[PDB]
Parts: sequence; C-alpha cells; structure tokens
Amino acid sequence: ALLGDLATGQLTRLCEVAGLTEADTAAYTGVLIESLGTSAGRPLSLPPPSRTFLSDDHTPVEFSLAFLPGRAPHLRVLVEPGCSSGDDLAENGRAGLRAVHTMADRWGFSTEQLDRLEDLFFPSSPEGPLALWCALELRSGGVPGVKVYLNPAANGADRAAETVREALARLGHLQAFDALPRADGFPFLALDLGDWDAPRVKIYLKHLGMSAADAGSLPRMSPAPSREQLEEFFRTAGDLPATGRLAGRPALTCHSFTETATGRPSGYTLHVPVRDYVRHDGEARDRAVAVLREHDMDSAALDRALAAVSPRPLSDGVGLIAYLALVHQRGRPTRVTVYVSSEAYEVRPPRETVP
Ligand SMILES: N[C@@H](Cc1c[nH]c2ccccc12)C(=O)O
Ligand SMILES: CC(C)=CCSP(=O)(O)OP(=O)(O)O
Repeated sequence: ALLGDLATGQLTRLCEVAGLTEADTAAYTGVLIESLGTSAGRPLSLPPPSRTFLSDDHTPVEFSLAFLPGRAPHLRVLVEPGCSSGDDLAENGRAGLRAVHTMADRWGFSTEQLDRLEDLFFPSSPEGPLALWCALELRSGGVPGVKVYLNPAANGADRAAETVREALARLGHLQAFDALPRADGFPFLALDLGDWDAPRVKIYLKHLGMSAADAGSLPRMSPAPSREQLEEFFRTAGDLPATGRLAGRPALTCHSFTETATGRPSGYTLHVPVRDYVRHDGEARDRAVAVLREHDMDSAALDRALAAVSPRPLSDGVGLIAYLALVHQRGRPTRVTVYVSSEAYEVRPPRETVP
C-alpha cells in the first residue's frame, strides 16, 4: 500500500535475479527508501508526489538490467530524489542535490564535476522537464555506482545547446561538443560520480524519425561500432522490416566522453522507446528477448525480472518495458540494457494497433 513498500518489494525481488546477497539487498532497499524521502511513506491511493518525467505514470522510480553474455544482469535503479518537493522545479532540484551530496559524503567521493556545473543546471527559475535524477548501480558490496542526470533545457529549450557546450567546456572536454552528431534536441546530460574505471560525461541527443541506417551512422566514438548490428537491433526493437522510421516517441543516442585527448567519444548507446511501438508488453518482451538471444545474453533472467516487478500478464498493458538499449563502450563488451517500469500508479492499456 505505500510507495516505498511497492518499490522496495520490487527492488528486493530484482536483487534476487541479479544474484545480490541478502546483505547487499538490505543495504540497497535502505538507500532506495532514503532516496524517496517522505514519499516513501505515501499511500499509493494518493496521486504521485510529482508529475515526474522519469516514468510515464510519474512513479519516481524505474529499474534497469544490463546484460552481458555468461553472467547475471547487473541491476540499476533510477530515482527522482527530490520528488517529495513536488512540481516546483527549484525545490525539487535543491532536494535532489542534497540527496546526492549526502551519498557522496557517505561513500567518500567528490562532487567537484557536478559542483562546477551547478549554476548552469540549477538556475533560480528553472524550466522542465526535470531538475535532477539519480541512478544507482547496485554493485556487490553495498557501495553503489552513482550517476546524476541533469536538464540541458533548465535555462530554456532555446539555450540547451549553449548549456551543453558550456558544461563540456567547464569539464575540460573542449572538443567534445563539435564531435557530436547533429540532433533534434539535447534532453539529458549525465555524470558518473564516484568509483569508476573511466567515469563518463554522457550527452543524450534526440533524433526524430530515425531509420535503421541512421542508427548505425550516428556513432562518433572510436572505434565505430558495427553498423549491421545496430541496424538489426533497431529493426528488431521497432519491428521494422528489411521508408521505416520511428516517428512516435523518438529514439535517443548517448555519446560518452571519458578522456580529453582524442576529442572523440568513447561510447555510443542507442535507446529505442519500445513502449511506443508495441500493442502490449508481450510484444516488447518478445523483442527484448530476441535482442538478448542475438547477443548471447541470458533472456530467461529478463523473464524472471519482469515477474519480479509485476504480477500482471504482459499482454494486459503496455509500458512495463520502457526502453531497449544497445551499448558500446571502448574496450568493453557490447551490452544490452532493458529499462523496466515500476507501474506504481498506472498500467497503460494495450493497443489494438500501432499506426
Ligand atoms: N521517461 C523519460 C526518461 C527516461 C527514463 N528511462 C530512460 C531510459 C532511456 C532514455 C530515457 C529514459 C523518457 O522517456 O525519455
Ligand atoms: C535515465 C536516462 C535519461 C537514460 C538511461 S541511459 P543509463 O544512465 O542507464 O546508461 P548506462 O547504463 O549508465 O550506460
């Protein structure tokens, strides 16, 4: 009945799929409740605490599973830690920053990169659609990896490009902005905080009407990923035959920068919002397991994860599987990520057709 109790039940069942110990599970359920603030105790019969863009039903939680061949998926959870402040973006941002800085203190990492950007991303009268989200990578040992997501449009959508250009300059990535491919918008900037082999600055780009061929040409990273693999992923995720475009909710690309010498990204991820291109989650699950099997990943663990989040039949709604992503990063194996919704407030109805 309370938001924190649904969310921590779902997290608990997901930690089991990910193979985390009881100790680490208990740790991370605590962290999730702390991240929700007063909203953790909010009855689910009341409206969401904010009209957050984090999920379609405004649950301020979303999970994701990152798959590699030969092992269990890695589990991650995305939260709006200022959600208890509601829809006032300045107050929601201030509360979210306070949560991240509490995490940084607790786990002993620096926020200097974030702090350098604060005035760009947290102006006095910010514009939507978000102020601050946080994702936690739920690593064995109970000390998570921390990622923060900021709004390039905070100073107005017309200033998003300028804001991203300035952020990249402040972080020392003076060639990165001009390395990005063209796009239709800059919806997010994200930072890896804390202990990472190579922490990334991540720039997210929106592409309206992307085709399969476009999905394989948009990488800017060195070395370039396989075009054929990207095209096939896009076709499978959108159910496009071998014209065909994703002209509803747009596909996004993410370009990651981890070192400043090359001037080039070290990563590219293609994100397909599959929820807008299926009749129901049985179709989205079928597409997700097709991608997983193509890349020699553990699709039965996805099936277990879906049942961990929700007991409903997959065909009784749409939006449980929010996004599918194919992830390339320099010197790392290709990874597939599935983003799974909490559906604490609504189950969107199934569709008779997808036009
Ligand atoms: N729900 C938002 C943000 C979001 C949540 N999970 C995501 C995964 C990938 C990309 C964006 C997102 C959107 O649809 O854009
Ligand atoms: C939450 C949003 C905006 C995007 C999801 S991309 P991500 O941060 O999950 O990507 P990684 O798994 O960190 O590469």
